[PDB]
Amino acid sequence: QVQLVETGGGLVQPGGSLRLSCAASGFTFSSYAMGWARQVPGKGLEWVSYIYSDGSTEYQDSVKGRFTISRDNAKSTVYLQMNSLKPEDTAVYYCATEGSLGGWGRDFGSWGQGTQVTVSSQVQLVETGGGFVQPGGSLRLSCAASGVTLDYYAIGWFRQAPGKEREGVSCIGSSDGRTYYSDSVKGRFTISRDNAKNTVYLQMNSLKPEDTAVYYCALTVGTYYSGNYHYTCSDDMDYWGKGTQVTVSS
Amino acid sequence: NLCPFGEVFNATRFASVYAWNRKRISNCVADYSVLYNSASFSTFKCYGVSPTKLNDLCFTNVYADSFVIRGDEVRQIAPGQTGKIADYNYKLPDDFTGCVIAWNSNNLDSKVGGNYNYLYRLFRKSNLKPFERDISTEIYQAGSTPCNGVEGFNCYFPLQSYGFQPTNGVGYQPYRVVVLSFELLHAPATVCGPK
Ligand SMILES: *[C@@H]1O[C@H](CO)[C@@H](O)[C@H](O)[C@H]1NC(C)=O
Repeated sequence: QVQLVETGGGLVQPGGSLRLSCAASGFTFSSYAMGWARQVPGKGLEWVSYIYSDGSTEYQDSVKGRFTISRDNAKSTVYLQMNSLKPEDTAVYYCATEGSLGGWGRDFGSWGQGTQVTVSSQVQLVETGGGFVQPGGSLRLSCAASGVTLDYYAIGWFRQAPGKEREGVSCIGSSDGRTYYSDSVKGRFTISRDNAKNTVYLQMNSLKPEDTAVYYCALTVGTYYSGNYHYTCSDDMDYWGKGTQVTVSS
Repeated sequence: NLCPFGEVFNATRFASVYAWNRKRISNCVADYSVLYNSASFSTFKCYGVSPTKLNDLCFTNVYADSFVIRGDEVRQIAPGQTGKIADYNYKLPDDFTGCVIAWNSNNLDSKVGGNYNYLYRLFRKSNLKPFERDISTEIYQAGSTPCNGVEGFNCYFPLQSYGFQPTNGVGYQPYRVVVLSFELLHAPATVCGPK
């Protein structure tokens, strides 16, 4: 919905000046206020400037006077001018909008990509094994996960059939491999984890024509509570794969 | 007799949003200017009051609710909002009078590999009432079949870990949130600004 694009980052010598441009889309830019913040690696995020829809501006004390913030409604853009930069300003700067119109005070609702400024001196899921299988046959789908860093996570298999909304099929937890199957697939589909790598295998047995669908493999973070690990595979999932078509026909 | 705002903002630990902590603040002098005149808070929204004049106000009591959530949901901590946080974890009333203050805490509350000790409620049969707290952990019936207390395909554990990791995008980083509610009751004020 709301998209913010930031440009102007680069390398600047001490005492130089810089201009950063932030452009917004997907919402009424004129009515909403704007803000600029900075994050130093290893330190918490801090706000540097803010500007209201009515023209009121707020500047942080340690950067007051040196920093300037302006807005142009014609291009729906905000310009941030830096003068007399110092090594303490090396950080990633982010552009933010108001989350809600109501209320009084500066708000950072949405966060953009941000741009890094310095002073000189992902999880991917791949599904394989789809295709055409005769009725009553067997198949083996494989989901390969790359870039996974979470110690504990849940991997689920979902399917979307023609004329039907996407529905869950199976779920597995990484810590113990507990297996959850849907009512319509219990006793036929067998999901397992790979002992050596982070690959999940799904064996299809006693396939039926209604099983024809696009199958996806997805991954989310697990839950820890009361010294036990719980894994949930619901509609809302952290990541989603491309999926593969499986067709059960003569 | 300063109000113990340090104990709340600089707290040794922060609570999970599903189990958000409340501290009552009363019978003290509150200096909000130290709060507003800083760079520490990403968000400082107020409803029914002006931030510039908070030290001019007198209240019977202040309630301080505090918790951790993801950044992208901080906008939901406002009157008239919807979403998993407002609906199932912490709900502000339409006529809320008070301030919501939030700041990125990735440097304090994240760990490599994920902090699973912060939870939020992912499933609930109905929305929370304003200032309601639900700490139950009953299995959620997502389908037509009764769960009988057994976790399974359509039977979900109701809480979900955020799993904050330092490499997340800023929108997915943890933010600490404190909501100060200013109670206005027909009685003498006991928490006023500096004279
Ligand atoms: C906590 O202490 C730090 C010390 O640098 C201060 O900057 C911060 O504002 C304090 N937070 C509060 C309001 O307790």
